[PDB]
Amino acid sequence: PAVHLSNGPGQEPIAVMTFDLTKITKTSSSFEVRTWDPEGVIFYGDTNPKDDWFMLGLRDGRPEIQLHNHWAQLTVGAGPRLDDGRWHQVEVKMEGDSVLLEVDGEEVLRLRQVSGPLTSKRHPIMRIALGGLLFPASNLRLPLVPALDGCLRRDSWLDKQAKISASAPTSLRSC
Amino acid sequence: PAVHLSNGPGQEPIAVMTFDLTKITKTSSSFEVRTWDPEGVIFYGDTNPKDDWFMLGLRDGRPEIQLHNHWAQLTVGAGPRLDDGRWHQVEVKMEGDSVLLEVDGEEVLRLRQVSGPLTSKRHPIMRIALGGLLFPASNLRLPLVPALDGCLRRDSWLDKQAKISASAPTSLRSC
Ligand SMILES: C[C@]12CC[C@@H]3c4ccc(O)cc4CC[C@H]3[C@@H]1CC[C@@H]2O
Ligand SMILES: C[C@]12CC[C@@H]3c4ccc(O)cc4CC[C@H]3[C@@H]1CC[C@@H]2O
Ligand SMILES: [Ca+2]
Ligand SMILES: [Ca+2]
Repeated sequence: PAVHLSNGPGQEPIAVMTFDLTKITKTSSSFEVRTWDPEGVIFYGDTNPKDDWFMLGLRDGRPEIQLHNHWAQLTVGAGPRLDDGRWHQVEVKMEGDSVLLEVDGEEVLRLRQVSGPLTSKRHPIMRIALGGLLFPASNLRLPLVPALDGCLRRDSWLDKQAKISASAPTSLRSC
Repeated sequence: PAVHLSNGPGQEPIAVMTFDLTKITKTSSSFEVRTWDPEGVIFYGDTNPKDDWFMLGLRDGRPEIQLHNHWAQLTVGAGPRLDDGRWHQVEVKMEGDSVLLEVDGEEVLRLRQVSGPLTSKRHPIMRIALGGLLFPASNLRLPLVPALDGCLRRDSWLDKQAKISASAPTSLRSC
């Protein structure tokens, strides 16, 4: 079962989850995505939308990560185009001080020395938003148009042990 | 004709070129590299080894860029392993405010918003060192052992119009 990553004209995420970082052990997430859209947000995460935030999206068909925290601030593209209408496996892992991006079983990007441990963030509540940002797109380091006309399936985010809340799936729309 | 990227035990580059940035028009370089070595420096560049420097190397077989300037400071891995004993084409381009890395005809990395124009650097003299750094390896954001047991060929760096000086090829060693 797959869900649409955008619902209608709005830019809002289709879903938000929140996690207690004092209870994280697994610091990775995995999902499959399918789209013909070259630009948009796949997911956004933060502990503070002003001071500690992360965005995985597509620009010109390829993955783009933007992140802004006390240790690093960056806008980076990598990997193959994904806007070919095929399902693609994506894994985004925090390992040590690094963020790893794997696409279709291949590591395509490693941002080294970019974060302290999730355990120790100043604010111990992490949000993950699917298909949109939790601030205006103009707040990005490099704006894009967030709407991603795509589908998401087989998605797991950190683990249930850490999860405090998840948005109502009443609004989710099947693909 | 190919040359070795390391000569004996020392860490020093095998060659240094310097350029007048007031005369650059082409801001890209291209070469082929072949190695079985998973770690080392391919080339280093700077306008100031303290304040504005760039390194392309291999770590765990894959490209790594480190760069430190007024606008960005980063350590990033991307692309496939290159330590498979095959010749690989590499192109490193500055385009707008971005650095592009292309391997075997595929863009594998785009560092966006990382530099002002080469035209306008505070110091208008750029050095490019092949096979080594122009400071101690401990000065890197993330140290590696610089010696790269590999070969380089078909290399062009910016253009001759901009070049002020090039090291004596008396020390270069053929592969
Ligand atoms: C933990 C994840 C990778 C690392 C991400 C990160 C990494 C650094 C940072 O300062 C904030 C965030 C928030 C979102 C995190 C992501 C949410 C899911 C993904 O697996
Ligand atoms: C111009 C090159 C790409 C951009 C590199 C860069 C990029 C940003 C910066 O602040 C310094 C340097 C120095 C070395 C430059 C490289 C030397 C050859 C390569 O093509
Ligand atoms: Ca879009
Ligand atoms: Ca080596």
